[PDB]
Amino acid sequence: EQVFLPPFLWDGEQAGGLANLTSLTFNWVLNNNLARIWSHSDITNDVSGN
Amino acid sequence: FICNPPSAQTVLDRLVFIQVPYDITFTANPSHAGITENLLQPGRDAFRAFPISSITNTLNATINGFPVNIELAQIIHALSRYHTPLKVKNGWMSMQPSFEDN
Amino acid sequence: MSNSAIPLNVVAVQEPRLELNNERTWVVVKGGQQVTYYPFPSTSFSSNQFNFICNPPSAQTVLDRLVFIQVPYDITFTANPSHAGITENLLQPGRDAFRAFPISSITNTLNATINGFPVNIELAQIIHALSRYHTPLKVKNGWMSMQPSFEDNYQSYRDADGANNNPLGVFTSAAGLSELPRGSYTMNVVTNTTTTARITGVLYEQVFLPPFLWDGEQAGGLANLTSLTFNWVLNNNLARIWSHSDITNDVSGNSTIGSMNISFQQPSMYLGFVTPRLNIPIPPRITYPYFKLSRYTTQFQNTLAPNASSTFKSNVVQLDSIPRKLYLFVKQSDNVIYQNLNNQITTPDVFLQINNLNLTWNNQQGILSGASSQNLYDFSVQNGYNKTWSEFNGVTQQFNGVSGQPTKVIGLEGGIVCLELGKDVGLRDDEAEGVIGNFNLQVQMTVTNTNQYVTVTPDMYIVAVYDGTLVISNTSAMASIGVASKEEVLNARITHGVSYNELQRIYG
Amino acid sequence: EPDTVYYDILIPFKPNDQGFSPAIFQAQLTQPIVHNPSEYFLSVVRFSIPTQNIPLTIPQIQPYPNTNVNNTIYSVSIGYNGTYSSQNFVQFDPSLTSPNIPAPNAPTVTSPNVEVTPYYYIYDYSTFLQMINTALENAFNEISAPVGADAPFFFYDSNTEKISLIAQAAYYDRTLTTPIEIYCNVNLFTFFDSIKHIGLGYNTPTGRDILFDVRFLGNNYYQDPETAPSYPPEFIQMQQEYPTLSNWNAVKTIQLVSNLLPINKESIPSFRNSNVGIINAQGILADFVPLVTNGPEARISIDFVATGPWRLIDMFGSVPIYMVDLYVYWTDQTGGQYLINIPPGRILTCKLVFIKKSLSKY
Repeated sequence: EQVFLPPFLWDGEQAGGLANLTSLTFNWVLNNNLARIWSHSDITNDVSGN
Repeated sequence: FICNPPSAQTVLDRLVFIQVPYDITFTANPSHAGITENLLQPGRDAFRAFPISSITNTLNATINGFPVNIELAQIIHALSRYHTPLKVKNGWMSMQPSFEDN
Repeated sequence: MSNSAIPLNVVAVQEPRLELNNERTWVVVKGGQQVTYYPFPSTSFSSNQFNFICNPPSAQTVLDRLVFIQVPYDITFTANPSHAGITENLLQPGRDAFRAFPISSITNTLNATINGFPVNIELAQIIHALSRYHTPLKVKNGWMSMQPSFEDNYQSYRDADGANNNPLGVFTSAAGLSELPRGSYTMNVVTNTTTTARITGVLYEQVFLPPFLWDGEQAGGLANLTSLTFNWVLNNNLARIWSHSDITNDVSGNSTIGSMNISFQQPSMYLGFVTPRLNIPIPPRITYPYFKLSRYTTQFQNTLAPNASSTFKSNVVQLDSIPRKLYLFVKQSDNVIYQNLNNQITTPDVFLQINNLNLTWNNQQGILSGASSQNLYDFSVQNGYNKTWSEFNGVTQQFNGVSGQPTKVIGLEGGIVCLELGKDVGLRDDEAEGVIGNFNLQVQMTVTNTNQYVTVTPDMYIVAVYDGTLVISNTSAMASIGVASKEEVLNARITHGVSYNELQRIYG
Repeated sequence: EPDTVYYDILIPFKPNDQGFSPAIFQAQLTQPIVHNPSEYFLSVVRFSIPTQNIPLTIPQIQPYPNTNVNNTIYSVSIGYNGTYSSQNFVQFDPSLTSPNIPAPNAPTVTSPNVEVTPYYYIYDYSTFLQMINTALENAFNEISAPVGADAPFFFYDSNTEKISLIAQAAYYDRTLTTPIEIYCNVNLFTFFDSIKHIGLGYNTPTGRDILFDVRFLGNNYYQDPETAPSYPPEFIQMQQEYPTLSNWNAVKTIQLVSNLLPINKESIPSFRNSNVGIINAQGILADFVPLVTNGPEARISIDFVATGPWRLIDMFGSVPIYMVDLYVYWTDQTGGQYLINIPPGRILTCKLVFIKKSLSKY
């Protein structure tokens, strides 16, 4: 997965990098649900439908 | 993650990303049964795009002790719709599942 | 504005919908009178090698850089014992086409001397590296539309059919305003059944090697040439032009097709001479950019399959000058696939996937050793790679939904890493992209094979490409690599003036 | 710009269609709280959490070979003459809890430990002791006699508030020459102690060490309560003096974290051993261990009114703040996260403070 927040960039154009850094650090907090990763078709249900 | 640049006056490139090995199991719901045919289907079920970003409540990074954060969950699916061209869509972006919901 | 940590300077712009004032001019567009064209037919073609020679009219007529060669042909296939089977028309709608690109794939080498100094490019394998690399959709769909030029994306034809992006299908079945598949290119069928088939047509292919160009924009065409002679030389095998799918052939490994022969009728080549206006004259002596591909190849004895990994060692080399660009794709070997045609016609044009690479430029080792395969793809795309991450490193989980078969895996395409030495490797100070000295590389690397079907013995590659300047004056052809000195290169007055990207274009 | 501004964070209650609430709140605020947060020490008073929903304990399963997802790292013993009984472990049966959650899958070679599903949660003492009971009972029956005698059982008083151990009573008291005995897995021990216990050599191969001692030795006689009283009394009782709430708890910490406030990032400790190392960095706001002793009920609720002195965290960049983001978690060893859950009847409430750095520090 790409890190998506500027300054960092996701469009293929290239521009200067951030010198003169001392310490970068990230942090990812996951959204509670975790089912949301998957997708589905409403069709396969079918007809009840659970 | 927590990672300090290796050396003095070392410029840092601006494309950053993260790989994450996973494991998932699906279980059948004992109603409507059957229920014939394999749970996962051929052109029926695959990852949501883009997966990790969508299930991130928020991600934070602090460049050099000053904090910068974005809200990945809802911002994305709209920020993803443009300014994308085909050239770019096919490039860097492609790594993460990349197609929209038509 | 002077509100930042360091004061910065301001300017204003106007929104597109209103200037509404700024100085306008009228730009008349002057181009020499009398543009002409002519088919130069081949003085003494043959079946083995053919070759044209043409002389530009005089010292003052500027020939243009885009050249191509059209060649008429016929073929004929005949069903062999003892496969049959032997049912249905010997060709089938979804299964047959020319290889992209057809006569390029057969050329052993194309040599073309200019003004008396001979520059040549080997073409059988060097052409496929360069093929995926720099083109985008809008330029793929322009000039390079004349040769049947859609890249083979599966690891074997067998699986392809029938996907609506299958590499050799019929015109209908290919989506709207897209790259149309290989099968679509027209030639008439005089006959077709079981036991026999015969086709006739005329296939274009534009001569590839620089200076002559295949990408859309125009740079001043060579002048003032005095004389110019191409000549090809083809691989004896020749059976490679046609490509055929696997499914149709029956089990016991028996092949429907084998064997068949090709024919050519005298072919031609179209040059375009332009001559300048009365008052504007062209300088006595001029200077064009001069590129130069090379190929180094190393084969081994060991084999891996149907999906096991391996690591390998490229042979050591010594390089006269740091080259601009390099390509490092490992592909199914050439030793095999010229032996025994059905396989020779059948095999696709994909290479094995790169699990990672470790490289050593001079006196350092371990360059890129901790960079995950995914990283390579990003730099390669940045150079223009143009293919999606899914195919690079290709494999795909297409899953079955029937109780209770296992779920097919597909071998997909290949990966071909490229690095630019200034961009990517980093050259020690005092040294830069053009400079000369002796820098030895040796690229170890690990690879997995992916197609589920066959065992593969693999021969690695490295294409390098130096950048030089070549001066033409009639009739002379001085050419020099690295123009370019160590002290001058170091002093390097640097202009915050030109962009990088514009620089990117006049590739390559 | 003013010297100090307080803020209140409360989360209401939101169930899924499937009854569950995430104790997180997050909000974009329609107008900045601090004009410029470079000069504020942020600290928190008065935060409070409904704990009504947490297990009392997550009982531990033996990491294999062990293919019944069910039986645990627990055991008991009986002795007589003294013929022993091979220890029967204890089987944490679902239908005394649930019964309606899917059970997980016991893990050969691969990874050996069964991951914790909400399925393993046990609330009460009433529910766990009632499990040892079905074990001692089932144990005893391999070694009968003499004559008639019930195997012992554990019971927990309400307001005692102490667990007990009841056993006859003219045998098997330890002062008689023919006594029957109890042993354990020395692991299960931690809950039961402090009953009165003779020690025996820790973790011996063949089960059995530690020896709950009946004999009194006490103002200790007990009877009934299911018949009219009789002399001498029915059974000996040995309630633990200490009363613990305790070793029992699955709650080892709780942790509010907030991925928004400019803040500074302090590391939380792991439970990993190898290694330590490895400092991590994420913002950590306020967080406390269970304060012994707030006496049950503390199972009912945790609470932390600040009592002084101000404990400061820092703040960094110069972005006017637009979001209050806050997450609450409760951790168990082995140290897994488990984001806290808010019960149908209660509201979860923090408070906050910004102080202008200049007043506090030169």
